[PDB]
Amino acid sequence: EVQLQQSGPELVKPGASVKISCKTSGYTFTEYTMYWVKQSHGQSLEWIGGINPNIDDTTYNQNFKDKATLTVDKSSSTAYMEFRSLTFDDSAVYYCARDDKASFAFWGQGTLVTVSAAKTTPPSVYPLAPGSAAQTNSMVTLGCLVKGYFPEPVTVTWNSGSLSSGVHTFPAVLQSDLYTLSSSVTVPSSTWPSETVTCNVAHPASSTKVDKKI
Amino acid sequence: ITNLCPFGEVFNATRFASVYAWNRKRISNCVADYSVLYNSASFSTFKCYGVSPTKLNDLCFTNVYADSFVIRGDEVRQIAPGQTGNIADYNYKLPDDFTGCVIAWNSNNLDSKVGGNYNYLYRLFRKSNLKPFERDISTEIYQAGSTPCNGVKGFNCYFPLQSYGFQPTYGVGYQPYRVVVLSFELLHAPATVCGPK
Amino acid sequence: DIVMSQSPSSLAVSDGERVTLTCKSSQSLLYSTNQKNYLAWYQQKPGQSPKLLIYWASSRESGVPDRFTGSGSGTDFTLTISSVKAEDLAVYYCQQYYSYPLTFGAGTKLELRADAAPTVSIFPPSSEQLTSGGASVVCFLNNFYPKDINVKWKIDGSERQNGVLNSWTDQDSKDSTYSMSSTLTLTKDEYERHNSYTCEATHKTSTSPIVKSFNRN
Repeated sequence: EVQLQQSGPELVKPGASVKISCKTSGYTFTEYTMYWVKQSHGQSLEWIGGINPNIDDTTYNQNFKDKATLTVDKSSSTAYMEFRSLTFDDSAVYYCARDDKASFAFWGQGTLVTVSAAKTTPPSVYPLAPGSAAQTNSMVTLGCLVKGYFPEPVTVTWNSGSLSSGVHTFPAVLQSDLYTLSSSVTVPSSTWPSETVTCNVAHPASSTKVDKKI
Repeated sequence: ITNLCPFGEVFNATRFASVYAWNRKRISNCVADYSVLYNSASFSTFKCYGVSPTKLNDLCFTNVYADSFVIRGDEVRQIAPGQTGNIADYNYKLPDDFTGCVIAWNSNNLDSKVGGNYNYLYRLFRKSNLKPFERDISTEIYQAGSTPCNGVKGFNCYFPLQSYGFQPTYGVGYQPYRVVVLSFELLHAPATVCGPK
Repeated sequence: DIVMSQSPSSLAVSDGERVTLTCKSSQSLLYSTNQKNYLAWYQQKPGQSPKLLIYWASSRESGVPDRFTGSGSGTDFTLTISSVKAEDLAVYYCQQYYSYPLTFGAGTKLELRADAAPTVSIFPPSSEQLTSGGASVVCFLNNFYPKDINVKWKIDGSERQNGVLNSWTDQDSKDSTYSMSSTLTLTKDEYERHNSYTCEATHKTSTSPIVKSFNRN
């Protein structure tokens, strides 16, 4: 069909620029038109603009004036989108939309552009345990906090991946330019506190691994 | 012989039409001398497709259609049987069974119009490929994408007829050339326009 | 500009039931020349790119199953599915092609069913947290339904909203329920000046909010 190869993730700072590419293959690049759709706030879709590559015309939205520019490359059949004067609200996933036919518009994979002003810090793990010596419930809950890590995400495993049943992994929240997640599992009372477990995290960007015991 | 028809009026005309609005003057019931057009050697480019120019005196046809338009200097290769290009699929197409000739010459001094000639137009955009010997005069707005435009010159909705930029001081390139296409069609009907006797 | 609205924003659907989605525009999108309604229906899988399903509000694209039937013209438009499946768990959108700029819909996300009841699991702050100079009292709210839940934080009988962070995830496919975490941050000076830390959650399936507390001593 239509192969739309986009760029990978970028980690930039506010005030700088970034470039988003979208390479086409299989069809004529100069025939159809190119569009860009920004997906922000988790589910909301926003229209950036468009640029028919044939005669190089370009139109933009009112929300994206003097911010994004669109250029094409006829020799490489790749489209370009360059953002200038980036803000904290521009942290979203940008998509490459190719209008082949009115029956089906072909979409790419998505370009995750995270813009923030922070340094890569290793995560700090705080174990959690209930303070009640006895309870009526047959199931007990244990917790594990991950605070002060950048950038997202990290892999959080329970008992080196063996405790996979009944695991609730929560997404990260941004506070003071750092991300913070939490995790909790449901443990029966027959093993805890008779047997111990551990909270294993791993950050591939920082290449650090912290093993805390609960 | 009597009743000599002015066959040279299409070559010495005072007003030419555009490529998308090419005229076709029917010539019938006369005698034409073909040595004036080929043996005089006064034209720049001329080539017959399928017939020989020295054998039109003894082999004759029933009807002749004279097509006239003004095209660019590099675009003379698009006036040929089985070609694609900017005007071959949009403005004027010759079929593969074309048995006529194409006579062209450089109209530099007359059709110059220093400052940009804004009279002759041509088609860049069309919804489909043009059939051979078909003329398109109607001027709607082209739609290359899913966007309805009601008289809007905005994005992806423009005019489908531009201007020929003609410059008088330029290495030949896009120079205006007056092309006269004399279609030679031979049918089962009794012949009307033949050569000298 | 041309705006559009969706009604509703979320729908709880079961396997086998038919679902209708309503997309209403602020003006008519009917083009008199082509006699077509310039409106498109999209479907975005969680973690994947959105794909176009219904074009011109009455035609099915090749490769889309026959359950997706589009209808409507002018202002009122309706996307009708005959019988949903497990692969239909996605979010749907509405986009018009009538004029520039192109307007996208709000988004209609489907849910599962039904009847989950929550519990409260309080956690004291760790020893490594107080050594770093701060404190954090958390109580997890897992295995509940629907997602429209509320929680309150009251310290020593006084309600405090400074530092309340909520973390809500998607619906777990194993039990068709939700789980939500609530984190309240505070300093070590505020932890020593106070004794009781309570979090209170309100739910539709309970006539009394579930309370839970723990003491510093």
